[PDB]
Amino acid sequence: QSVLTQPPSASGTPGQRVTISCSGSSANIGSNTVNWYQHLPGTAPKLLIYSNNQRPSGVPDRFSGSKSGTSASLAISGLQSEDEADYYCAAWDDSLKGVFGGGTKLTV
Amino acid sequence: TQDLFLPFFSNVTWFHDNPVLPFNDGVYFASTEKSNIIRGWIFGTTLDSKTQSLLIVNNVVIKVCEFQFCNDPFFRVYSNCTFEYVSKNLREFVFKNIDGYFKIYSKHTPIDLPQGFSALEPLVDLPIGINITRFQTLL
Amino acid sequence: QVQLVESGGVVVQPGGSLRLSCAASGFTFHDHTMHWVRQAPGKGLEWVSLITWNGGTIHYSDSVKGRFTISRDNSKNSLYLQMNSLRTEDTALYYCAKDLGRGGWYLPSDAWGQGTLVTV
Amino acid sequence: ASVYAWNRKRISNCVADYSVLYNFSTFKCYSPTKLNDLCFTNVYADSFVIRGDEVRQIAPGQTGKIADYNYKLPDDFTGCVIAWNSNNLDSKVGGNYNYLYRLFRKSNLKPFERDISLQSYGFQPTNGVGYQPYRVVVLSFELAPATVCGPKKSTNLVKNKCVNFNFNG
Ligand SMILES: *[C@@H]1O[C@H](CO)[C@@H](O)[C@H](O)[C@H]1NC(C)=O
Ligand SMILES: *[C@@H]1O[C@H](CO)[C@@H](O)[C@H](O)[C@H]1NC(C)=O
Ligand SMILES: *[C@@H]1O[C@H](CO)[C@@H](O)[C@H](O)[C@H]1NC(C)=O
Repeated sequence: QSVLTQPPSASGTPGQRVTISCSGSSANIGSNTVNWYQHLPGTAPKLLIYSNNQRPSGVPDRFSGSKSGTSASLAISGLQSEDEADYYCAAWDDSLKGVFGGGTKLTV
Repeated sequence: TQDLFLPFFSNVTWFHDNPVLPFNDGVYFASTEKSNIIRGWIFGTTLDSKTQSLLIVNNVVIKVCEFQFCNDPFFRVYSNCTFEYVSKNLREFVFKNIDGYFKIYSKHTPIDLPQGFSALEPLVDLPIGINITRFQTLL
Repeated sequence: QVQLVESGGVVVQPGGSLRLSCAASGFTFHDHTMHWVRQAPGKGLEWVSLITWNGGTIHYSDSVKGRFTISRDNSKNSLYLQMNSLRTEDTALYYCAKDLGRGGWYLPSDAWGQGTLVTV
Repeated sequence: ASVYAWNRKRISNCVADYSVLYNFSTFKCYSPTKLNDLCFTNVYADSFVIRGDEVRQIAPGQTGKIADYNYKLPDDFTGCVIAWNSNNLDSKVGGNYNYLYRLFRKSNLKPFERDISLQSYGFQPTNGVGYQPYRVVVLSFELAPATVCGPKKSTNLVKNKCVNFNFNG
């Protein structure tokens, strides 16, 4: 029940690197930018990545991403036990308005 | 003593009139006036805002800056600065430029160029790292 | 030091209405675009609406379009969301968030409030 | 000045008695006790206001919103970075919008570049330390005969005795 498509989960050993993919139509990703959020249970979602590969203050260089074609992805390196959070893909649509994906659960 | 001096009985150019003149190891300048027309001197190289230029205008104001000078300066002298300082008769001057210092000597006496002997006392030692190859009299 | 505080997380009978309020401080209010996002229990984030700094444009998600109204008061540094014709499907944790910067807009940025729970 | 539009005060033709500064919460030189023994062609005091958590960005080898988009220092910087808390000076209730910083830029700044081509600081008296305003002055040392030098010390004059004297060198 979403437009942007993401995997239900991701996992790895601390110190390793994982990626979370995101896909949609040309009206979702192809003609727009992709933002990512890191949502730690117990509080609100926070911005992780914006405009494909930019970071807000407070977010370390272990978090980066990219956009190409009609798809986008988030890369998480140096996995820490404190990053066990739900990551979300979002973009502005040409037909619809604000679009968020289901979210990916990243676990240790 | 061994130093830069004006040779005795040397050839001296008499201006009546104020083109840009070359500057070598140092120069001698003297003027004879009744009406006090000469105001100061301009020292430097290209004098076109590309390099530092030394502008001395009689109070007495001394500036070193990237000035764009007029083709015929006289207020119409010029149109990024490193130094600024503010303070019938013959006025003798000596202008030297050694090891980053612009040295000025002078002597004023009551009165062609008169014959006689006197020594010029030092006026000021200016710590200005300026390249001087040309200068002009400002009227 | 950006802070956003939501209020109005109460229980309301289906078919009724509820207004939410977000207090804002720590940034220029009157020049910034602000957004609402809700999270239904067991689900991911669902975008609701945005209002720009000058009221120049307003956008709604289709599921709330025509039934939700967004407004702001730049003299009180506050954002409001009026949600009518409510259904049990609207049960969600509502969050107040600001955009990346002044003038323009895109999506909710880094500063999110704690949010409040709305039950229908 | 605002960090996006930091101002430069030029120091020249004077005695740089640095003991008035050395003896502030931050005083990091890139030795702070030997400043009075040095002469400079010029000294430049770059003055601006930033947040507490941005103070760490005012240094060689550092990156961040200030280091990259407002006030960049070179890896071979010579000089001293001095900073102190100004919570009771530059803060207002609701946020002091007088001070601004650059949040977005196409590319990073060069050392000592001043680009004023922009977001306000939410400076408030009740902010956490990391979000409180700090006044930062960076003293850049340019290494001419030199015009900026430390102070000279002196004693007194003793006459009619064998003494070891030094008169202006
Ligand atoms: C000075 O130079 C001129 C040529 O310009 C020459 O005719 C004159 O004899 C010279 N005078 C002396 C004393 O050398
Ligand atoms: C001349 O101006 C430039 C800026 O355009 C500056 O970088 C340079 O240092 C200035 N020159 C001097 C001697 O101050
Ligand atoms: C002239 O400029 C050169 C640099 O090209 C410098 O090394 C030299 O010392 C300068 N001379 C004077 C008299 O300033």
